[PDB]
Amino acid sequence: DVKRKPYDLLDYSRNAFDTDFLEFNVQINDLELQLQGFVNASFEHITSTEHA
Amino acid sequence: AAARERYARKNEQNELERAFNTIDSKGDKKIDAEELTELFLRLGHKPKRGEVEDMIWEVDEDCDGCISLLEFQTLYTRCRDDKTGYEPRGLFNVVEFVMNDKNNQGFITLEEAMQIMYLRYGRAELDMQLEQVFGTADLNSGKILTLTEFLHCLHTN
Repeated sequence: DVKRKPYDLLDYSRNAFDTDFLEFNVQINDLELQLQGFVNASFEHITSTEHA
Repeated sequence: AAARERYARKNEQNELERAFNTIDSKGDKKIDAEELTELFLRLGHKPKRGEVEDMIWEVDEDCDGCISLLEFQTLYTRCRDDKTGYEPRGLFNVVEFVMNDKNNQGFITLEEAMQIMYLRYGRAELDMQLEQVFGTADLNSGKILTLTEFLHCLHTN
């Protein structure tokens, strides 16, 4: 969705992507916390010490 | 929808630490209006002549006496939690400016942070408050920020 937007990124002639980037920055941290839950969530029962 | 507050708050705790440190004149847990006035001298402006009691009339009524860090961390909750129902916004906004002040003068073009965690919306939310031109917006101080927010609280009333 970020890499389909009409404006050229290198141009400061638009200066409206500064809301797209600060919307991007919240679902990146959402992705972060999702992966943190993923690590916390696939180790609840492990068959061996060694495999896990 | 409500993803905004999390990564605000988690980093916000650390800057809240030295914010409350450098705000306090004696560097202690107790908070008085003398600390307020000497901090306004640290900003170097001239506070208005009712600023001693400007946070107490309609808003700081349920509790009593002198406030401290207990009251500080109480009222620091009182900002993000509340809704479009009109809020007690008395002493926070100067602290919000101060921790958003990382150039010892004011700031540029960072209020859109304080509206994006407020709301995802177009430039209307900005345009009611100020008129930040994206090339160069303005240079800010505590006077402009406090007057604009107080005027908008009165205007929405």
